[PDB]
Amino acid sequence: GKGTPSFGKRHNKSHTLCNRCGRRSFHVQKKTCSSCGYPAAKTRSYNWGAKAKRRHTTGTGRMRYLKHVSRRFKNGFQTGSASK
Amino acid sequence: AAQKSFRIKQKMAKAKKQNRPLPQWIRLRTNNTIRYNAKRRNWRRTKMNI
Amino acid sequence: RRTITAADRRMVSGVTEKQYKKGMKKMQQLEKNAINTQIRREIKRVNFQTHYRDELLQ
Amino acid sequence: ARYGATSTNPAKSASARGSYLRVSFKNTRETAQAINGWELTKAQKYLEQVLDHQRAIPFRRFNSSIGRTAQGKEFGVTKARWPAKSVKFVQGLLQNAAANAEAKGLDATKLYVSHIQVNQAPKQRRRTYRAHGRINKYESSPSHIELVVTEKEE
Amino acid sequence: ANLRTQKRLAASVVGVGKRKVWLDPNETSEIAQANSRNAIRKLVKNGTIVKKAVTVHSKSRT
RNA sequence: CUAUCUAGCGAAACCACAGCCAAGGGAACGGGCUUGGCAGAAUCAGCGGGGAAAGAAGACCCUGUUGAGCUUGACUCUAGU
RNA sequence: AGAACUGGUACGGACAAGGGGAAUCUGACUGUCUAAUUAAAACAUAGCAUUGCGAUGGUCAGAAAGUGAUGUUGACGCAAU
RNA sequence: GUGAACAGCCUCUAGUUGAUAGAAUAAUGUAGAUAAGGGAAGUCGGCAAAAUAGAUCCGUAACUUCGGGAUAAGGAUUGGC
RNA sequence: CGUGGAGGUCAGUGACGAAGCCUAGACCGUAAGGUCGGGUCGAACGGCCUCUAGUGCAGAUCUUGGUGGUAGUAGCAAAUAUUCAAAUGAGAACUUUGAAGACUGAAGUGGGGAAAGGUUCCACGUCAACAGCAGUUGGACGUGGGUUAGUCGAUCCUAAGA
RNA sequence: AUAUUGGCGAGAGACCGAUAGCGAACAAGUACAGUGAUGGAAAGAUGAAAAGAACUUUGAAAAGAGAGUGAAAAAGUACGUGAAAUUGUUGAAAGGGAAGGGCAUUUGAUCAGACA
Ligand SMILES: [Zn+2]
Repeated sequence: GKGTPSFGKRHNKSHTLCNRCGRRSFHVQKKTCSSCGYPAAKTRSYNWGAKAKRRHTTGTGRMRYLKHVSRRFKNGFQTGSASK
Repeated sequence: AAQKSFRIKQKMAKAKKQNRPLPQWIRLRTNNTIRYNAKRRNWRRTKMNI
Repeated sequence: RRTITAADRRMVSGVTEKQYKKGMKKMQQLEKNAINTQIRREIKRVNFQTHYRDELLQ
Repeated sequence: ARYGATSTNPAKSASARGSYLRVSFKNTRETAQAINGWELTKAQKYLEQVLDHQRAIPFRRFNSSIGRTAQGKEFGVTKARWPAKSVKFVQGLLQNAAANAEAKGLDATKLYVSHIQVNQAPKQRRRTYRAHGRINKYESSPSHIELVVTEKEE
Repeated sequence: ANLRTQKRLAASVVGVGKRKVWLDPNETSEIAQANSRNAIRKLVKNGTIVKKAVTVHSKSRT
């Protein structure tokens, strides 16, 4: 049977977790993630996946550092002691 | 499985600590829209694909 | 040699036992309402098979 | 607590209500319709005979394809049945109405059941799994029940 | 009450299985406070619990 | 073991409105129209004549200035050599 | 292995457990395939024959390359029918 | 234990005794059996079912690549003491 | 005729009840439609001259949502099989114990494990939902506890290969 | 001088007004499906204020009936108003193998108008 039986022989993964996006996309017979070529330096992105370019792009996360630069520019990238 | 990794175990631990209800004192706040926990998960219904 | 229980932990943080019960009941109810809704709103296009073979020609 | 259309006074009458009950609308309706207009004492005596499988309940509207019997003759019909969940859930509101009355000060010897109506309630839903990899509903038909007793005057 | 876990512990203690164990039916209240395994040991020697005898498989006709 | 009766639980297909016939005419084979025959609540188990029964915007045939798989000494070109 | 005796002639006492024969068509055989309508006389097979090639090579590949399969090979071989 | 046998059948250790139930025994069905006399007349067609079935002894043809065919066919026996 | 919005106007209506909604109650208009009374309800809405459009649905195997008849119907029928008493409890065909009967019958309905699952393990409490009947039971719900390695394995080696 | 459907900050609209307008007015690229690439939703409103129904009583318990809060429970967290299909109870009426409709009138129900 090509169905209800042959869904029974499904117990070994062709995918596991990428260390750069954290989802089950790391093909392991070949070692490349399918949503961001991990060994590759560039993140996988194509301009036909314009939805995918919202689920991963800037603004999605914390923006630990980049959230503060408009605050720092406004003040002129000043430094030193706050004030009296 | 039994002979597992640590990444997996760590994620399972997270999913455990997530598998609790909503604390009732949340519901008494002054502007609250949260009635229950909708990100709830149990091994019968939904498998976490890790 | 024991003092603490979750009940004594939640006594201070607002809800007492009867309010825990009365909260759980409505919490469960609002969890079940949405299930009734999800089943209704899926029931149409759950049985929609992409490649059903229709074992009948003669 | 807004009730249906009762052509009788609230002073000489008591009330009861059950909501979101998990019993079948169709079989509770026929049960209630079998005791409308009756005396309580001759109703509770009758719903207990039902469960003892004497003095059945007639099925007049929701009666298709069911079977015939001999305890329909005192109601004329031939299709009747003995629904012992409808019965219990009704019998437990008669008790409540009698109590409400006895605490309002009404004499339980001349009380009759004036208004009684069953409604449909929201369905509580599930799935049954049919052939060829499909799904179909398998859901209940709950019932609101609403009841009124009043004491017969001239 | 519900002495299923008591029956489990009793088998585990005695060695025999869950089916060669006999808990006295007149002593449910006292068995139920056997929330432990060191209590079962007290009960086996008080006789409230019993290791029933092997069912017999004779070999004489053979 | 079912079906059947009962307690409980309880879907689906399908559905213009619907549901007695004959002949007539009619989109040439009516459940409805016309003329007649007839006609009495509510109904249970079966049945498989019928509802040109249900399933599927016929698959055969044809048309389309719609395509595809394949072949060749068809037209126009091409990797390679 | 044998002999008596014996029974309602029963006795591989339940279970288990080959129907047989004469002929024709076809494929040699064992084997393989259409997972979910075709297990077949089709495919494969050994066996027979033919073709190319002596390495600067035959067949094949690759967008290309200081690139590759056969080839850890060498005609009693590799490749194609 | 039977038996050639990890077959089937029964049992010990261990485990379960769960599968929605009750009552009744109509048609038509699903699954399993029997059948007088005849014995494939049925039917596209012996489809289905039946018969044979184990072990021991005897006896075993045409044809043959001499290896087989072959459990050929075809007969008898089978317990208990 | 009508709808959503715009500019002017009635120094327009209105919490002493706007809009909306129900009304086999009334009036006008051929008609599209407009107006009134009653009940309900609770905050904004209209007539007129003009502007402007995402402007009027019975239909499209229309889209989404919802609800019906059929229907308390088909039907919950493989897996040999259940029964008595008691305890618990609001309540027991189904929970627990005991007694009986029976099954798997060691290529098992036993005892462990690899993949996989992920806390389903164990206890205490509990029944609204789930267990296509029931449920005092539970792989459910709620709260918590729980996995101890110099010797088992990974770790190390290399195969096809990358 | 020019470009700028991205980012940061500002101002506005003869625009949509929760099946609309961004897919997302809400814990939305969330839940969920799929091996994976990718796909991808639903879901806003109690009231001015929780004052969120003390207390009594029947019940095993949910809940009910009384009480009570409130301007209003015809606002009781299933909460703004709360349409229709569909459904229950009551009341009226009719009803031989359909129902419904058009003209005309009887009978019944209702409305009319005072012309004081
Ligand atoms: Zn990745």
